[PDB]
Amino acid sequence: SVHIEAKQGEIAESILLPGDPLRAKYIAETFLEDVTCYNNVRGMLGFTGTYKGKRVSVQGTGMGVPSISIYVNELIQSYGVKNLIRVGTCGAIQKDVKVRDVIIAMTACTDSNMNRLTFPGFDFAPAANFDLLKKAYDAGTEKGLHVRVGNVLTADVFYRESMDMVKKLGDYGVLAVEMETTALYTLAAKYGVNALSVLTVSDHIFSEERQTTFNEMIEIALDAAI
Amino acid sequence: SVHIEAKQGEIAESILLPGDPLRAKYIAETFLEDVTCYNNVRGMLGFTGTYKGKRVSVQGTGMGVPSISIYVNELIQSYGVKNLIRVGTCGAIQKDVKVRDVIIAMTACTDSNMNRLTFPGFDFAPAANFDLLKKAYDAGTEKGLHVRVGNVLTADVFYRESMDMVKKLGDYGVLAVEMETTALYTLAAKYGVNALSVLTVSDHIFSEERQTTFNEMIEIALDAAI
Amino acid sequence: SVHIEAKQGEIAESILLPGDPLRAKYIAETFLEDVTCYNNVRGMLGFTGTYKGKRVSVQGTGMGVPSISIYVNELIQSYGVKNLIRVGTCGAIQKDVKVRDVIIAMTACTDSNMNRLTFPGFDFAPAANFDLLKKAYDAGTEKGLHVRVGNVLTADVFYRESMDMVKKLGDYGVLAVEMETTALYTLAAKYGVNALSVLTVSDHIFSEERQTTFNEMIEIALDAAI
Amino acid sequence: SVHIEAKQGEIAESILLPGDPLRAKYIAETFLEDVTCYNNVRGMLGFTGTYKGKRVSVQGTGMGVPSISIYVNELIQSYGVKNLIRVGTCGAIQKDVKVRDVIIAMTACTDSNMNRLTFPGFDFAPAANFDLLKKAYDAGTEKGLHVRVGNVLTADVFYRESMDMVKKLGDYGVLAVEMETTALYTLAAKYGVNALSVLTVSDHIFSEERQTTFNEMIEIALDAAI
Amino acid sequence: SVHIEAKQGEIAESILLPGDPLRAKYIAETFLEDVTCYNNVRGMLGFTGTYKGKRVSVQGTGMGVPSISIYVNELIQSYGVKNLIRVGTCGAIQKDVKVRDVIIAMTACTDSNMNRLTFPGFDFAPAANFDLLKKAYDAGTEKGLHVRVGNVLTADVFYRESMDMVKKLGDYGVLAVEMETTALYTLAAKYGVNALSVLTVSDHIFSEERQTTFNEMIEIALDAAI
Amino acid sequence: SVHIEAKQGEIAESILLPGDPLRAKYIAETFLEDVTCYNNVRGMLGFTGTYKGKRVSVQGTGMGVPSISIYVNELIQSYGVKNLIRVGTCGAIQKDVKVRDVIIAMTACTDSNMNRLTFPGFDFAPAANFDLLKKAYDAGTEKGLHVRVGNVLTADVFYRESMDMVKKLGDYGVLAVEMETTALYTLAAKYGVNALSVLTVSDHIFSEERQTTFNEMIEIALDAAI
Ligand SMILES: O=c1[nH]cnc2c1ncn2[C@@H]1O[C@H](CO)[C@@H](O)[C@H]1O
Ligand SMILES: O=c1[nH]cnc2c1ncn2[C@@H]1O[C@H](CO)[C@@H](O)[C@H]1O
Ligand SMILES: O=c1[nH]cnc2c1ncn2[C@@H]1O[C@H](CO)[C@@H](O)[C@H]1O
Ligand SMILES: O=c1[nH]cnc2c1ncn2[C@@H]1O[C@H](CO)[C@@H](O)[C@H]1O
Ligand SMILES: O=c1[nH]cnc2c1ncn2[C@@H]1O[C@H](CO)[C@@H](O)[C@H]1O
Ligand SMILES: O=c1[nH]cnc2c1ncn2[C@@H]1O[C@H](CO)[C@@H](O)[C@H]1O
Repeated sequence: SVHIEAKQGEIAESILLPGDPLRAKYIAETFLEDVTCYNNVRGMLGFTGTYKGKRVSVQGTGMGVPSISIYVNELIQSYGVKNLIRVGTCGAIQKDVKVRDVIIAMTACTDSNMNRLTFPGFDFAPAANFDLLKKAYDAGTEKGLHVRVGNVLTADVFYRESMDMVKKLGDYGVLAVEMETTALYTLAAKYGVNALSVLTVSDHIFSEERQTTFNEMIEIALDAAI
Repeated sequence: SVHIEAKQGEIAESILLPGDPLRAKYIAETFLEDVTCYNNVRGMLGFTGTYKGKRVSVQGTGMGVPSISIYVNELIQSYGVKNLIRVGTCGAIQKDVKVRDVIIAMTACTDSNMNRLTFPGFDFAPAANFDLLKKAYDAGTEKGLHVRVGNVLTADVFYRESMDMVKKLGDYGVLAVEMETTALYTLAAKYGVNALSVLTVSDHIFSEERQTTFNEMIEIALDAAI
Repeated sequence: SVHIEAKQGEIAESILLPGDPLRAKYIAETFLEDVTCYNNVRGMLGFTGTYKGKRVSVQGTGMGVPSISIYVNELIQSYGVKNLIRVGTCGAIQKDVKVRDVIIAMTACTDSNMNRLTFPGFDFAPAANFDLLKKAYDAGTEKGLHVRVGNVLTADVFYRESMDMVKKLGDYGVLAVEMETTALYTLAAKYGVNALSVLTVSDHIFSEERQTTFNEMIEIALDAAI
Repeated sequence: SVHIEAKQGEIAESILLPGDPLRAKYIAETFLEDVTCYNNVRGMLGFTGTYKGKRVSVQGTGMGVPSISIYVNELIQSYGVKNLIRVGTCGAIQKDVKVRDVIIAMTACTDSNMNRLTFPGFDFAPAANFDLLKKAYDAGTEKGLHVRVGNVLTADVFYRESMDMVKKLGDYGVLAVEMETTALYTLAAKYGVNALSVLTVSDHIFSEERQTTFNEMIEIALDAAI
Repeated sequence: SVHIEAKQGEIAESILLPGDPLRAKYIAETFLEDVTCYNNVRGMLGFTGTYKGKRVSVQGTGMGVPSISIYVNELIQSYGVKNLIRVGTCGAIQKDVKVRDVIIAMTACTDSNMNRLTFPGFDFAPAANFDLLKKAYDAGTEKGLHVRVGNVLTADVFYRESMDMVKKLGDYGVLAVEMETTALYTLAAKYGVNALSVLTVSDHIFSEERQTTFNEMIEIALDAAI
Repeated sequence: SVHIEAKQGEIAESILLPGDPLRAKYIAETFLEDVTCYNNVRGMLGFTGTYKGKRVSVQGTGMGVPSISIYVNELIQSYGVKNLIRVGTCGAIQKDVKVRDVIIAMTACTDSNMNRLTFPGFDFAPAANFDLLKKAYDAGTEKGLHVRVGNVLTADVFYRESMDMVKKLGDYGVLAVEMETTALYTLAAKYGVNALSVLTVSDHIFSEERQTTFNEMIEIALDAAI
């Protein structure tokens, strides 16, 4: 495809989607066997390997709705991918959420215009695939993680001049801020495929230090995949 | 409160919220013991009774975001209600969804302006309480119902001149159209209380005949309450 | 129709539209002869009777744009109604307006999205039928009422977190807040029929105690109907 | 003021507001006695004279919301004007409205952003002063004119690439298109003064030849002023 | 055309566009030879004459996007004009910009809705013709003027209740406020013709006294025309 | 900073900003001497070296407004960068623009919400620094390139379901589509620093094969930097 140099069939139907391509490399090296790297266009590493008998891929997305939308469109429409799990980080926007918690996004709020342009006059609420969500939740629960299922903010701006609206969203239960989920969930819905975002809380708004938790999370994402 | 003539303490902390006050009456008479009617202002019947040892209320909301918002604000802020489950009907906007299916709303899209006014520039995705959602899902699964967990449209207009956008939402996985969930979920989040919407599919967009299914659904809503 | 169980011909061409179905009952019992109740679906009472030799109906609408829009669409499109007068209450948003004043709405402002969706990019100003407005104004003047003709706010939210914009609207002459007029006026215009809203001021923003005034108002609404 | 070179006291409290400054000149010469020209800044002629014993002014506004807003702000805030009647032309957007009809605007729709910026999230419906409206209506009725009271469109664009929305507005009863009323009515309301627009229909969307009608209209505007 | 009474061929292909028709008269009398006045409709003077061997016109536009849009549409579509240079005034919204500076607008911000209606969901940035811009810049530089090339605000409201957003725009480098450029640049782009705005700073937001500078500016606009 | 691991002082005040970090590597290796790599966080390579006696940096930005906004905020606010030139690719949206043309963006249109959130109610037109623009234009002209100065679209979506609005923008002179310029220009303006985007046309909407042109373009960007 335009941004992925893989041959047809090289990408598995189940794929993990970290924002950082170096985390894709880490995931492939740490968890997968029989690995090949199918993409290095723009340095946006993608790999396919085997986890517990199943082929599974891992593809960096870059940061932000526009970047992830490119990769997700291509994965679905050019490579036939069916199950897409973002494995990311996020910033807590409530005191109740703690660093190293795992958040599974039911849905996402956004300051992006992407859905307003598609559905003029409407507020589109991008939703997770419930079956994947339940699998990941059950796996995280059995792994002994602190798992929170709820709402997140998909932000276009990392550096915002006023945080008043982010604080207000936190007062309405929005758990954390990240930069991809709206796009993943919307595009998966458009194409009738299955998506989920599983996030580790890295700080509060108001790698090695989270690597054990981060691995445990990758494990539940892989499981909800296989 | 302005629209509810109940004395303090007369409304239970767990409440079912049908749109039709005559369905509130039906639910109270059919399922509850030790019943009293605490409201008849505007004919918007509300009752409190006992179900399997637990006090539980049932309150008509009327139709539309503005109507349900009045009752939900008053229930939460004047009567201390903590768990609110809408028990409603909806119109399917996909062929895969069938009449008499039970839909549990994860989230809701809307053509209402209510959240745009609260969060200028943002798309707020109103989300269910996951713990209530899981309880209801598990109860419906064990009851042997066809339960679908997903996205719905909360519409301000029942009679729309063009259905193009409703069809488009259906193409993005939105299951059905109804007229309350955005408001319930948003206000419950605002006030830190727990909400869910459990809906029976009554037709396709494109009482007695659903009374057995409707009862089974009330049963799972009551259970997810007690 | 979907929400009205009347047979064809049972609803008169002129109809009064209180928000409260119990007020429809009061109006029918107090003012009309040869009365029959043609609807009890959702408890949303509707009656037809005779006032000074003319058949006239009275139909509760419920609260909010979405609720009244359902009934008004059905009345116009399924029952051939031609003259629709809302008889309601409102909350004053200026000191000059006094409790028990009668307001006849020329037009209405709104925080609803209903017209933005119909007329993207435009501000639609929903207007009263002038002939009905003049009749009601003249009747109220001759009855010796305090009648104010002007602008109102049709609100989706009764409970607003900030009243800054409501106060600002009051500074621009908007008289009172209510929850139906935009929809009535817009739909009547769409279908080429005649609408008016006549409101009693029940309080300030910043039944029996208004029953004499309320009756006098019903009287002018009936007159502007016959 | 910035755009009007009049001394304090030179402008009467009642003023007619044609869009064309040459029509201001015509009105002054044709109807007024004891006339002086108080402004020629930007050629935007303004005059004060006497009509039936009363001082009255007439001021060109130019075309469009931004132009009239300049003059109306200055007239109200710098010159203490209290009654402002636009006397203009318009283009019919319905077959029922005929050339040479006089339209008295109750309210106005718009494609301008001026009110969206003032009242974010709301649709502001700019309304006529009812007392002036009634006076003008009664005067036109007694003069034997075809007078229509209703809704108009205040357009920012005279030349629109698609007329679909203008046609749709006509289907919702909007009578004609012009380019000033929203601003006049909104600013008069802001400042607690009295405004009206009285328009002659000059063509259909889909001077001498209207001069008799145009005079008769000026006459009713002057009367509703004195 | 509707607002210009010129015969075909009477308007030159290059035209200067002051907002004030009396400035059009001044420009024609001061700079042009062999002059004729081709328009006095609505007092909106237009002239054609000869400058250094070339026919060139000058046409008042009035104030605001709607007014200039009328004239520019007619000039382009009815009279075949190809090069349009607004010669105007503006109010500085930064301390760095000084009275009597000449601003050449690269682009313009706006509070008008005109482009939102044309391009729903998008922010259209109206741009100058670079070739005209460079010519004018080089001419102003050689004339020894203080020339600033940058961004301006095209405002619908001259009198704004809060200046917070205007100040904020100044903090983002917007140089000055005026009332026409968005429309000129957008319409010229629509029709594939060449536009520029050249403005003299007349004051700060927070004729004779600028007549020497104003002439020098007209001179560079004429030059960028011939 | 959060996304750049450079020490203070390691990044030069003038910086080139390709979207592709592998192009940053190419630029550093091909054009610069005394090179060091100061960043590999997220694989988003950044280098500093020397070009014709001047220190200059080159930093990948990733794709889309949100990604470039992160890097540009950090470069300006944490590293004191003063001159920022994006060196990118774009897709032509007019037949007149040809593959391998160099476009220098005066301004940018967008479907992003980033500026609507910052300037509610306004259309912000993000503008290039004119001095940098002129330098680059003059350098490209002297190099013998086909240089076009004009408007571009900064898109959030690479894959759009309908191209109607993109085609319409092309009809209004917008030259090409890319995914960063609005953010670069807006943030540079916010912070009072100097930005430009210089783009090679890589295809039409409706590496080695452009490497000679691409180098020549890098050369003019470097020059407009030194
Ligand atoms: O506090 C945060 N705000 C925004 N995005 C965050 C935050 N924490 C983690 N991410 C995630 O990391 C990248 C940005 O650094 C984005 O991919 C975003 O999803
Ligand atoms: O097809 C439908 N469209 C809209 N609302 C519906 C539909 N089916 C059921 N409801 C529900 O019933 C009431 C309206 O009749 C509303 O309360 C809505 O939630
Ligand atoms: O102060 C008020 N705010 C909003 N609606 C009001 C107010 N006063 C009367 N109504 C009217 O009564 C119902 C809501 O209680 C709505 O039908 C509304 O039109
Ligand atoms: O058909 C029309 N469209 C728009 N404005 C009109 C029309 N007819 C009359 N006017 C009025 O005349 C000026 C514009 O020529 C404007 O002042 C407008 O109010
Ligand atoms: O400070 C200003 N604000 C708005 N417009 C201005 C300013 N200074 C000059 N103009 C220009 O003069 C007319 C309005 O008086 C408008 O044509 C506008 O472009
Ligand atoms: O046709 C195009 N559409 C959108 N972006 C493009 C196009 N051509 C080049 N780019 C540029 O390359 C990346 C996306 O592939 C983005 O950085 C964008 O600026």
